[PDB]
Amino acid sequence: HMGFEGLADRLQQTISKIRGKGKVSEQDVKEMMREVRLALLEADVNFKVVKDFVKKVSERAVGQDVMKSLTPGQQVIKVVQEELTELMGGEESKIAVAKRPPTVIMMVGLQGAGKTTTSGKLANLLRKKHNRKPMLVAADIYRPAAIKQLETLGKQLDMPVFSLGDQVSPVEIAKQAIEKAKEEHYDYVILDTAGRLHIDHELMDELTNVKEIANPEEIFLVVDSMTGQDAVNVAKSFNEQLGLTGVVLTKLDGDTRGGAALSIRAVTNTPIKFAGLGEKLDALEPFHPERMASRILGMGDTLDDFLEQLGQVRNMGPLDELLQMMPGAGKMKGLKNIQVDEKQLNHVEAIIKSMTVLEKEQPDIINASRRKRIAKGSGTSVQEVNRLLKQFDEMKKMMKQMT
RNA sequence: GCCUGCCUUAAGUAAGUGGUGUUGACGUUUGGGUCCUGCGCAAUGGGAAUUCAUGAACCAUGUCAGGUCCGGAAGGAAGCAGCAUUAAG
Ligand SMILES: Nc1nc2c(ncn2[C@@H]2O[C@H](COP(=O)(O)OP(=O)(O)O)[C@@H](OP(=O)(O)OP(=O)(O)O)[C@H]2O)c(=O)[nH]1
Repeated sequence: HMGFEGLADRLQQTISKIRGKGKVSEQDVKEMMREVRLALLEADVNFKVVKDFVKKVSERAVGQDVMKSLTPGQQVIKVVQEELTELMGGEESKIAVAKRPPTVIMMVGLQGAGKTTTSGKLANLLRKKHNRKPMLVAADIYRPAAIKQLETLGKQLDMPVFSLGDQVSPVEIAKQAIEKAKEEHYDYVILDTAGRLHIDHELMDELTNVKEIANPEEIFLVVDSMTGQDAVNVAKSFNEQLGLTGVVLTKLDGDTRGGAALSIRAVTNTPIKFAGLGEKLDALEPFHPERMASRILGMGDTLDDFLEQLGQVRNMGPLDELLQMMPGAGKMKGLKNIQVDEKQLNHVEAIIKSMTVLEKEQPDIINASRRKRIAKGSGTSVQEVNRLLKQFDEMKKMMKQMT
């Protein structure tokens, strides 16, 4: 949904020049790449990653006109898209599933990254998308309000939150937590671990002790996307002093650059598994490097009863499959239209639910005063009613043309 | 010119056949209608005033899905299928 908006803005005007011109020249690719290189540098992408990326794209883009003279510029875009995709990890990296339940997932990171919130988001995702039965664990004893924060999120999910207070070691908390999860048949155990503002020795000593007693199948670093290269460095230090298997990037809804997301793989070899997209518990999505690459480049992929079904499936029934979300991402690339219904759509739905069942079955049976009364009940005098009838006639004509 | 025809014109006179009344307004006239035609009517039939179940988008029906507005809040609010829902079938 969210992220990278600033890099896109920059790239997409240089992309404009090449896409329109089918012809590929030595000077054209050089020029596009100079702009691409400046945009990646200003987005705080790792410096070595930039210089390697500009090299591999430019090499492929001048054998590509030799590759193909058909749709040549649209070929240059496909190379950039393919390299952006590899740069953010090849393909979706799915959650591990232990051979024997429970799967123990360790959440680590620095204070303020979003550990505690993301723990709750991941539990939520495991139950809704995968039909799992998770358990949250309170292993950060070093701040007050930390436990109560997790417990509060747990009460909104109806999921247990294991805690022994703040006078007991996190090694013991993790141990008992995992054994209760075995006895009571919980699929997943999510450990919310400690952390101050900066790494120290007595953070890593504790985290290695917890890994030891817990033998986790996944160790996720939760890291703030808006910190750019500082996030890449936090990743490097965690991956070296214990083992990371994954990364959760938080606060993409405030990250217009994307430096961290374009750099984590190449510097640490750790894959990005999820993105946080907001404060609520349901703002977590799997990281899909194709679709972000496509995003960055502006590249995509009974009349009354039918109206009621369209209103149900369009207003609150959003959620397509078979790459429907991928081709419809960003309003299907905007579609050259800057107007959304919103309250206009709400008024259209209110005008739609202004007629009887017979009027819904036969829309042409309404007399002039017959839907003058309906317009008085709806709020638009004749304008909304006649626009709705014109739209229904246009939809009928389109259905007759399609059939 | 009835010598034959005035038989159709002022009674009949009589053999043949089923009956029948006139002094009696009699009675052995047994069995049928005894107003057929207009006035005020009552067996009897045809459609009834009124009885029990169901029924108006606006358009008469109390809040009688909701959305807009007045309002940080609430109520008025297609009272749309359901409710009393009538006379209208
Ligand atoms: N917009 C957005 N926010 C996220 C996201 N993930 C986490 N946060 C926010 O970051 C802040 C830290 O979250 P925690 O859950 O406490 O992280 P921690 O355990 O690592 O300390 C929280 O709010 P906070 O403490 O109130 O933030 P602030 O007031 O310090 O700025 C949280 O709402 C995300 O994906 N999008």
